[PDB]
Amino acid sequence: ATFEIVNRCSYTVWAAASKGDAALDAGGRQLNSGESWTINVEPGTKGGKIWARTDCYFDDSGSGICKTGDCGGLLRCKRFGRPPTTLAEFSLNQYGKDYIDISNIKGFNVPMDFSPTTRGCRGVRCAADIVGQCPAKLKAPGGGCNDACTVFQTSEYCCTTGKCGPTEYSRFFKRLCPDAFSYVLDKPTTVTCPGSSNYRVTFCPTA
Repeated sequence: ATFEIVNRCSYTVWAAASKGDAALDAGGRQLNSGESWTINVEPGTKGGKIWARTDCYFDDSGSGICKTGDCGGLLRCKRFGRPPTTLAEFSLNQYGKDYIDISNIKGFNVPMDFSPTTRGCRGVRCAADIVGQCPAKLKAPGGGCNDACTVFQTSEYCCTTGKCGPTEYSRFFKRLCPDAFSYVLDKPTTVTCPGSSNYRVTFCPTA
């Protein structure tokens, strides 16, 4: 499947793509403002994620650090990134269908639209200014808006027992972005697409 990743933000981002124990495609690449990078993701990929990283420095071997979404200091991500990270999430060819969503469960760093480029389903978007409006206690000094699990490490925010409810913090993300997951047991905002659709992830789709 192809995913065209487009950076419409006015700042550089380093895109990242992983399924948690492996890179998808090259795993990561710099996108200056306006650049597009098309990756190929193997059919059947389960639990894949794409995100942006901000304020990265890499040396000549692809090693360094990012202020958000850093994946073990690598340019080419093999693992998931450090919160806060707005997440484009997808499982492809799952019994004939693809499933996509956007999640704020690991916080928010960069606004995002995640849409099919082929027929048969709708896209999802969380493009509100969550960093500017971020509650004081969730603000990440490194940049971005942390989820409450990351900040407070309770069973309630982290849904560790499988039995959690919405919270004042989850409701803030859900208020600014109704179409994204705000906590682990949020009412699903997953979209079912035909098996083997292709997609575009656009950072800053409205700024």
